[PDB]
Amino acid sequence: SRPTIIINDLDAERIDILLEQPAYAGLPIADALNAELDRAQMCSPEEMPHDVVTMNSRVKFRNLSDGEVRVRTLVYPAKMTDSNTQLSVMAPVGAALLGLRVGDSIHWELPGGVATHLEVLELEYQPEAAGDYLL
Ligand SMILES: [Cl-]
Repeated sequence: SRPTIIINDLDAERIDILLEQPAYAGLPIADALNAELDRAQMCSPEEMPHDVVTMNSRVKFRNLSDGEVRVRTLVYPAKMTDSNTQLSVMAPVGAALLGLRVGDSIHWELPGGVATHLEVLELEYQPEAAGDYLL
């Protein structure tokens, strides 16, 4: 399991639609996100806690399997153009980071060969906190 996802109403809806795409049929991360969104804690973009990793946030995180640190911006697949700076929410690490708070760690093992162990070190940029309610 993983900690409950904290997400704003708009991204929750967009991801719900995203997961419906047949391109993601049978994918472990898609199935996992569907289940997690059903029990996610949602709120308006203005009510979003300032330390939560949200879509389009830039986050510094550590891989708990090897100690490696990286900075990546979490984006929707349509916007993923550079793997050295961006991370798809549909990729295991992106899905694992989504909804976590700075300071949280996650040890998410899913059947089908997917497992992520990460720690959120810093939230360099969060759209909600910057007023970019994207509305
Ligand atoms: Cl997957």
